[PDB]
Amino acid sequence: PQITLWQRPLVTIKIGGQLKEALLDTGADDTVLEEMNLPGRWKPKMIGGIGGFIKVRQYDQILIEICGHKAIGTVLVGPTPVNIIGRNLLTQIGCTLNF
Amino acid sequence: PQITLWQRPLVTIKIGGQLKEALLDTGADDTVLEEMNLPGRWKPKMIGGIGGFIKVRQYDQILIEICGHKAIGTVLVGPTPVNIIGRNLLTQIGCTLNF
Repeated sequence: PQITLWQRPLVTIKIGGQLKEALLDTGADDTVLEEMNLPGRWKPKMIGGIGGFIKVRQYDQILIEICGHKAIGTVLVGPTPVNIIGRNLLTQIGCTLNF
Repeated sequence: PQITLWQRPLVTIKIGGQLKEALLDTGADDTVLEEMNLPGRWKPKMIGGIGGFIKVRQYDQILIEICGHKAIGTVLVGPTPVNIIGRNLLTQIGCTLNF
């Protein structure tokens, strides 16, 4: 599709047979999801934004379907009002910004 | 231009005939630029992200230039560690996320 920015670019994604809402974020290096149970062993990771830095948990090779588009990679889990899809996944589904 | 997300979508902007560098962020509602001095009255605002909330100075009917195109909008000035172009101006230069 072509997502415009009059409103937040929210999309439905699927993870573990679950449909959830996510935000397509060109300003995020990594994908950050809300608190949830993912398969496996995590390592610790630090990420920074406005407020500063926080330590999140990280899982590898996680499958997420974005608008019927399969992507597989690193997902971070930490506190957020929304799941965030960063360029690590947006590249995969093939998203670009046009103007 | 059509931008890829292999790398951060950083662009050059021209603000107060001073030409900074900023990242096209669709995760951002508003535009927030590190500290500087612009004309007009500013009103305090408080914006939140990873790591929390910072207090910024809000200015309106501020003119910016993103890759040629002229946009008008509110712009928040403050303690960001990277200049961010948000939805508020991205729409003005008619940017879309495509996949």
